[PDB]
Amino acid sequence: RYANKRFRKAQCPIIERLTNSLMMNGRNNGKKLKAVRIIKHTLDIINVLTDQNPIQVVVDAITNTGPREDTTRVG
Amino acid sequence: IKDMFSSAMEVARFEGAQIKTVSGIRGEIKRALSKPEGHYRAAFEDKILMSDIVILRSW
Amino acid sequence: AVPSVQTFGKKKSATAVAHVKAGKGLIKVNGSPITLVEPEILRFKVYEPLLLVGLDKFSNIDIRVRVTGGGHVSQVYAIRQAIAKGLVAYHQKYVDEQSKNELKKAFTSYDRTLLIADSRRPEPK
Amino acid sequence: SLVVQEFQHILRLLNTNVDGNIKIVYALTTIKGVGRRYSNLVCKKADVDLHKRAGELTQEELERIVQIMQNPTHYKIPAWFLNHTLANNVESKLRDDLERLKKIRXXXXXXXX
Amino acid sequence: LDYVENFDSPMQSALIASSLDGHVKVFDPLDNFQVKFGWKFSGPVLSCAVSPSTAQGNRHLVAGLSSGLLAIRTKKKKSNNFQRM
Amino acid sequence: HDFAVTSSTRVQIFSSRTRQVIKTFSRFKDVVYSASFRSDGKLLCAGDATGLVSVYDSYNPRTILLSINASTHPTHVTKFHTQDNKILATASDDRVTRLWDISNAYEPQLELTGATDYVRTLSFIPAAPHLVATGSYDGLIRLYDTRSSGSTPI
Amino acid sequence: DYYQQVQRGKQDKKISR
Amino acid sequence: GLAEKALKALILQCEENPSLKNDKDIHIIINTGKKMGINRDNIPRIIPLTKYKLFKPRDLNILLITKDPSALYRETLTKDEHTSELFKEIISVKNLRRRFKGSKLTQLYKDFDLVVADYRVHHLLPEVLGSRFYHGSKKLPYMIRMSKEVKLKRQQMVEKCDPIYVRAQLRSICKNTSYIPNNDNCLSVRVGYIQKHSIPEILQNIQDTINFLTDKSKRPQGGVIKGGIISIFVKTSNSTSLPIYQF
RNA sequence: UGACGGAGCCAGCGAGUCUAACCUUGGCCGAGAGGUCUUGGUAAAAACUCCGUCGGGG
Repeated sequence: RYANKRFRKAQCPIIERLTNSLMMNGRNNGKKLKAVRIIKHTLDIINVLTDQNPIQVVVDAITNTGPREDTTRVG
Repeated sequence: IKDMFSSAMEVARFEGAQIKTVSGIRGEIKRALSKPEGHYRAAFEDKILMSDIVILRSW
Repeated sequence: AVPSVQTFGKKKSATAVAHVKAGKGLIKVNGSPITLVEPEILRFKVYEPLLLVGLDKFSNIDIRVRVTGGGHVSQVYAIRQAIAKGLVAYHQKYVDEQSKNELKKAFTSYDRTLLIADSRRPEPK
Repeated sequence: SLVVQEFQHILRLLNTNVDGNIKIVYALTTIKGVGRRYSNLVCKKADVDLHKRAGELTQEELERIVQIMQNPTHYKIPAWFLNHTLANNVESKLRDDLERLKKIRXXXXXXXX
Repeated sequence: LDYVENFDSPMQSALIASSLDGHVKVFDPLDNFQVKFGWKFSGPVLSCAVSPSTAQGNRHLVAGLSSGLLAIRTKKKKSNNFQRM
Repeated sequence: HDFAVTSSTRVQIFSSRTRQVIKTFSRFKDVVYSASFRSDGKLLCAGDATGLVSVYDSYNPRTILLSINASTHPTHVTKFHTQDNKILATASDDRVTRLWDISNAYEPQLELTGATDYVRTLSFIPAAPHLVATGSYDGLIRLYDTRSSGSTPI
Repeated sequence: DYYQQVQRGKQDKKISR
Repeated sequence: GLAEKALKALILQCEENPSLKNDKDIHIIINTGKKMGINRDNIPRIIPLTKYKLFKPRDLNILLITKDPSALYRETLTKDEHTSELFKEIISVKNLRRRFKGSKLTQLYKDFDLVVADYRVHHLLPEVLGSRFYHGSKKLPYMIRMSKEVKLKRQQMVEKCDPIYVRAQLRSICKNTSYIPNNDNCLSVRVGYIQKHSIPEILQNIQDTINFLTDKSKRPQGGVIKGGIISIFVKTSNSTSLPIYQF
């Protein structure tokens, strides 16, 4: 259970937290074993291309794309 | 219940009617079933058989 | 007689009746080895009570597990629960106590759902 | 420094333009009505490789496929393996059934006016 | 052309070459590239390659012709109480 | 235990022991010239007549993992580097050889050039990962240093 | 006109019966 | 000497009436004297043709209904080049009950022309294949002895099919026709197709069926009619009965 | 967010001597009611995993 507390969502191991955001469409909700089979097929590809680690890349992906200043609407 | 009323409009002139059976149970006929032209749903007081013959009294 | 210990494992509506007795080191699920579990991606979800504590501690024991109910996934959460409970309730009975608190601290730091049923009873707000 | 070999793209078979860069098991299926398995049998009957492209297949081996395809029954082909005005009257019948019935009852008389 | 090295053979390093005559001849860099063995295939040979040194199975010399032919050649490769006494 | 074999629009994979076709690549549009494997062994190339090298994993003919649109002239030779397993180098009929880094399939890492006529072979050298032997059809085997500017040979 | 002669034969046999 | 004038009146009228035009078979229906003591199972007892054929097996949509494991029967039948095109669809009972429920069953009644089950699952079939096909005996499911292999008692019977022999059975089951036994006297058997072959082909085909059904020899398949046939009646699925051999 | 064909295994509520269709050609028996047989037409656990194959609308 990661939904109950406010910041309990942080301790999800991000590889799962990446698979959970893969099943976001009405054609895709409630199909996790399809999503896990994608990531295990995806993490193989990142190795074959860039030898380093898939999981070092996924961590380095989230560090880059998350913005640093976001703009909001004022009244 | 089949083949008592010919059209789905004929049932609608007769809904709410106190249908009874041979066996002596009562009921009412409620809605005209659509996809065949004649039949209708009817709620009795207990489980009707297949071997049983409904009769609606009239004058 | 024969030293055995019976523990249960429960997810959504799936039970898991794991008899654990002293033996040679075979681990069966429904009259079939544990290397033949169905979903084939979640097979390492049931190798967790094997590989967390170390595969040596299964060398003398048998793990007969039979499951009913549930789905494909919610049975795999039942066999990983009843193997963890069936291992950690044999060391408090027929092997040493200090083994048990080494195991119960091993499964705890990894995932507490192995031991106690995470019951997702409702909440009204 | 020479080397020599045995290609013609889009071709016309039984008035149908057959695309050259695809398999003959599938290039024959763009002809109207002929099944995929029917295109699978004729390549076997004409002793043609299934996985060739349509841009191959010299006109010797083309017409042998043509002789089988336009005349199946002389080449042991199984016979199975080959390829509302009554609405508008009964609509007029059924509305006249309603319109008479609209007359007999009084409540339905307010509709059409 | 193809080069392979340190494999199960009396000749350590092999150099085979196609000649568009069907004619694959085998050369060696230890022996000043002298001609050692020759095959002749039917039509002209375009592609030729040998299984590597780490093959640990039946080797292959696969040569490919212009006329549509592959040509593969290979070097192939009681009771318990009774036993206690 | 396997060797790739080019054909007209087809790369087949034969076996060692059974000597028959295991798998067949056929998704190519026109004739595919060269099919090498990487030194890892996982992932092979294929250069077409439409000029696209379509590198993907072997033992899996249904997933074109990476479709490098190389030159519009037909690429004859696509090889992988022996030393560094992620740098590809293709050639073309465009008389330029392009060292592709398959992290970036949308830009050549280096355009290696200067060829007079029809490069139809290149090969790498074991002691130097930077040095590349590239043979034109005019004669005149070019030798390049990819850590240099590279547009001229050494 | 032989078919209908049979068809009326079986039909008239009933109405006699 | 009454046959052709009876039968010419059938074919001539078969052209004229449009309701009569749609049907394409010729039955002979036979009212034997005494009641036949065999009750109606749905095991179709086939008769042999001594002179002619009715159908080559490449003229019919042929469905084959086999056992559960069904990979030994799917792939031996397909590849062995005597039965590649012979069957239209190879289907399993487990994949029949699961796939075709409800109104898809009327289409499959209309899609296939002749349906054949494995003999050892022929009896389970009238629940699966449905109560449409057991109206009369047009699409009544034949059985084929799959294996040329006997089941000995207290003995494992091996699973094996040989496509020479099931080709040989379909040739022996499509060239000739089939009856079914009834508890009453009246039974029917098809004799010829209305436009494949004309009256003297049918007329020879008539006299074989009344001969095979009458012989005390060839008894478990032909020794049915006891005493004498009272009459035989040529009529299609829709036409009226035309008498011939009234005694 | 494909198309097809096999193979793999997974539930939980439910069990009133009660659970279920129409139309048609034809034979025979019967004084009839009807019986019986014949004949054609029309209606009526899955996702999931694994393998094989494929790459405008009417």
